[PDB]
Amino acid sequence: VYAWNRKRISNCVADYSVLYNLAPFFTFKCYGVSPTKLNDLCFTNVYADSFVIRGDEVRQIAPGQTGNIADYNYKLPDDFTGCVIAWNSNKLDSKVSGNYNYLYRLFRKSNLKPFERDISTEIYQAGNKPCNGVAGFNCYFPLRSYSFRPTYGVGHQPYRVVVLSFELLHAPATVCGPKKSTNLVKNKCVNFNFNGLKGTGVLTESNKKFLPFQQFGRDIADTTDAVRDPQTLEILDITPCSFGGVSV
Amino acid sequence: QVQLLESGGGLVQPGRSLRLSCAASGFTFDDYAMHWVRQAPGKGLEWVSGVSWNSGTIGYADSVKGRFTISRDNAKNSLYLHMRSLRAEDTALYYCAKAVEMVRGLGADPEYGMDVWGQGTTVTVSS
Amino acid sequence: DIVMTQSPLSLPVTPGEPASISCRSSQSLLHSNGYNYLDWYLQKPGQSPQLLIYLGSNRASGVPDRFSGSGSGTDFTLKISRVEAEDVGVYYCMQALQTPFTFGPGTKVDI
Amino acid sequence: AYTNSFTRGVYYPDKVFRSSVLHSTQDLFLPFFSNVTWFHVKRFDNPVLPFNDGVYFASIEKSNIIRGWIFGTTLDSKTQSLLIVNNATNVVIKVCEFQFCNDPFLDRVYSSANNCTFEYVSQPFLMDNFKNLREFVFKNIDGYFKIYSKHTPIIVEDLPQGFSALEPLVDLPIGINITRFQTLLALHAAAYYVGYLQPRTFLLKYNENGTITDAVDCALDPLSETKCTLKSFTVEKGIYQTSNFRVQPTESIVRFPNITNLCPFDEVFNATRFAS
Ligand SMILES: *[C@@H]1O[C@H](CO)[C@@H](O)[C@H](O)[C@H]1NC(C)=O
Ligand SMILES: *[C@@H]1O[C@H](CO)[C@@H](O)[C@H](O)[C@H]1NC(C)=O
Repeated sequence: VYAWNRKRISNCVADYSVLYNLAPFFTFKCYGVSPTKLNDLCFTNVYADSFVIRGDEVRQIAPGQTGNIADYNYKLPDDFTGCVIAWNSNKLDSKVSGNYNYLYRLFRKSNLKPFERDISTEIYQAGNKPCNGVAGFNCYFPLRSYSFRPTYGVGHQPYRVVVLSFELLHAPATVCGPKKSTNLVKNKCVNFNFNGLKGTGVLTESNKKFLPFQQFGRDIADTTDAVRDPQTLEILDITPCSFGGVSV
Repeated sequence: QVQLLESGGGLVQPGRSLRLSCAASGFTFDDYAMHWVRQAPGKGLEWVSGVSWNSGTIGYADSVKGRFTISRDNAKNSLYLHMRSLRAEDTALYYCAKAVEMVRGLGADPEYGMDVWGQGTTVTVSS
Repeated sequence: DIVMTQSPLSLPVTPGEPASISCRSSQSLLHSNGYNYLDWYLQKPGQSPQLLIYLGSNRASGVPDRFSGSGSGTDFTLKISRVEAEDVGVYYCMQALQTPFTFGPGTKVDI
Repeated sequence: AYTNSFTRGVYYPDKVFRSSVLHSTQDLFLPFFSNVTWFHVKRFDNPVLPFNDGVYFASIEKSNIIRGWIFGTTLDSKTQSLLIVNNATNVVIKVCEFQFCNDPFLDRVYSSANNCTFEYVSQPFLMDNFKNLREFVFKNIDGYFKIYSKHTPIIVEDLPQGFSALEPLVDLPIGINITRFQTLLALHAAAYYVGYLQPRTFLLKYNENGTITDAVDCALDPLSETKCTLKSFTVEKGIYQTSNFRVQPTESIVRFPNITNLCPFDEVFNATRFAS
């Protein structure tokens, strides 16, 4: 948690549906946005911070909290617009004799600034004698090791945390979703959408040849007349069903 | 070309600290699990510590457990090894090696294959 | 906490013949995938060591086709199809399964 | 050297297809019969050039001599810089704070690549008895760095007399500031041309197949403006009204009274007392 890892995400389509369908990820406390609703949204960058904490400490991973974790290890800002996912890691994180592979910063002269990382190990001088780099009276090493054990109590059993931040920059959004997009019919008017365009028409087959990059079609009178089918690249037509006034 | 440069050597008395640093240059530093391997003077090699692709340590040697502390930084492409309770029996060369299999390229994640080795430092302890 | 041994402890080889070295373990390294995790490394004297074989028998990159690796269970062997003047030094076998990792005492090959 | 680029640098403004119609687009183009600078290398012709709004970077060569481009604003790794390199049978578009070398060459010679926020690999852009011409409109908008391209087998300097519409080869969402550029070259002659694009109206003639077969620089000469206004490539005998003569202002004069006394806003806003 003191040396929390940060994976930056870019240029992909995230099937949030994938983790949103797994009970192991029980703690899905998210602030600033709804998960169902953001699967139809796009951000420039996404950041994935992960680390392992004890069982009841999951609460500190939330905006405006205090404690060893939030003050010295992983602080979220007051104005946080992402999610926190946490699940028990009694799978392999714990060992019979204990895994000396986890540390939590215990002392630090100052609370973190949000999303700040501190991996520097310099004795915490609490007295007024310099410590010179050896632990002793009023001279404390910064980190300590969690005694993860299989029989440990739930509040002290293992726990992984994944923290999703979403940012919006003037840069084009490199992150989106698949949005369950496959359907095609012919010779019947349908509220058809092809990657963003709308309309209704009897979409048939065209003898007309696009160029490989060209997407839409037009006439002398700024009317859409052909849409290349994105999945099976073919030239369609567009014609709304018959209209015209009736006359008695 | 791939370069692994380490620094931090020098005579230090017993009962102090040191901070060895290994810097990598020439590859995507976040798809390779680093390792720190000692080399006693005129003896065989001996694994010391390691770190996976996600900054998650993979345990230390049985006789060294308790003092050494590894840390990584993908932003600066830097791996560091804080050393505590230095004793006379800790004098040796120290190489920082890199794994071979890039992660998710094929069961589990890879950790074997120390292929590229920098020229180690010459840490020593005496009074 | 796995202890490995090598044999022979030290053998003299002459340029133009094959040689065979055996590494033995305590617990068979057959993983669930079916792969042995033992690795063979050559530490040339006066120079940093270099990789020879990874994943039991999959030949490493950039080394010539004169080396062969075989074995399974708790016994593995490395055979130099043809030995030459540039194959002298120390050889080690290192586990890649139950952490911490371990390195054999080392075989000393000379002329 | 200065060459007259007669009618070249026309690209498809948008991904919309049209057939047998005329269309008056208004986008950044290379004006017809514009004077473009000309560099030919064993002369020293790898300078640093400005990126005003875009470039019609062409290249005339015998065999695969031009192989890359540098982009950026300060080009010293302090800010995000861009790179486009064509490998032997691959293309590499990376945007890294690379410390660049004075004279790059080929057998990495910049010798430094820092943190990279964007990578891209694809089939080579610069594919291969006749001198090749390879046009590229390196135009960037609102972050989207766009590239267009064509290949032309020129029969053995000066740009050819012919019309060919560049196609959009790729579009890229980098999103950085760009002010300068310079070509990349392999040490071990050939020439490359660079124009400049400024906003200009064009009339685009789409053919039956949808390939742009002709164009008219709208603000080039009177006849061009009549063809624009009529929206046709031919005009009949007659008198047509096109535009409006307007004399332009010369300088900007300003006249305010020369009383300058600091104003008592302290008693207004920062007063100690505010009445009922
Ligand atoms: C367009 O392509 C078709 C393909 O059959 C070809 O016949 C035609 O000649 C091309 N364009 C024209 C009208 O020249
Ligand atoms: C502007 O300057 C002239 C000096 O020639 C002075 O006579 C006049 O009073 C000035 N006007 C004001 C409003 O101060």
